[PDB]
Amino acid sequence: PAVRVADLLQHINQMKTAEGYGFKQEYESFFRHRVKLHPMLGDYINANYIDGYHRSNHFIATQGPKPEMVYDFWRMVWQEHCSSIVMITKLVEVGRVKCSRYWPEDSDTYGDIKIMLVKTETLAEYVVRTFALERRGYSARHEVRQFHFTAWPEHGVPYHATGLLAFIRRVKASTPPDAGPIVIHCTGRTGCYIVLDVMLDMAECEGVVDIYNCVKTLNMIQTEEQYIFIHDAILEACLC
Repeated sequence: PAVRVADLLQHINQMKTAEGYGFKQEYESFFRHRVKLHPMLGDYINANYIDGYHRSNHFIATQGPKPEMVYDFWRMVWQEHCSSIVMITKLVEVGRVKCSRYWPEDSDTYGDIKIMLVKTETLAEYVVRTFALERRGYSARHEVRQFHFTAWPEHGVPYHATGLLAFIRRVKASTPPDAGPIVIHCTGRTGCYIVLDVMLDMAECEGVVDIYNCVKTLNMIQTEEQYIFIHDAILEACLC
């Protein structure tokens, strides 16, 4: 069953009784949608649609493009008319490469797509990069914004949800309703973002959240600590 927002704190504390048994049990209980691209003259990148609260195919989730998949990534962004990309990692976390840079520092061409970085907006916890894409044979630029969350701890969840919730609301505010899917890419962080984005809409519209069934439909949540964090984040968002 779904949980009333006004009962969410009761629910969490019940789920914490008996040394957190409720979360542990519910988490452990967990254990066609491919984005089509036309092949070109010459595998292609594996990406899947995920439904949102208000619309089908609200997200495309992909394992962040390896260097050989960078062109297919930008082709997909182009084909799908995606204007918001979400990334929830540093490129390097504690000296280990986690994502390879798939975007130009100024300008570059990937296959038949020319990409220009036209703005960088840097904040304490995230960066917004604006790109213009030009494609051979096409007369107009396609604009894409990358929302890059940099504040996620390398060792686990954020201690406070405040910053990630601010980031999620920025992406929500910046993505116009006629947009294509939000491409979320490059651990379980992607699943947390997806579940929060959907549940924040559900709480606003219905006054209820159904995290369990949202995660079960679901990129999967990698830790019990992440499963708990999703509840703590919705709790913080549901104040006032």
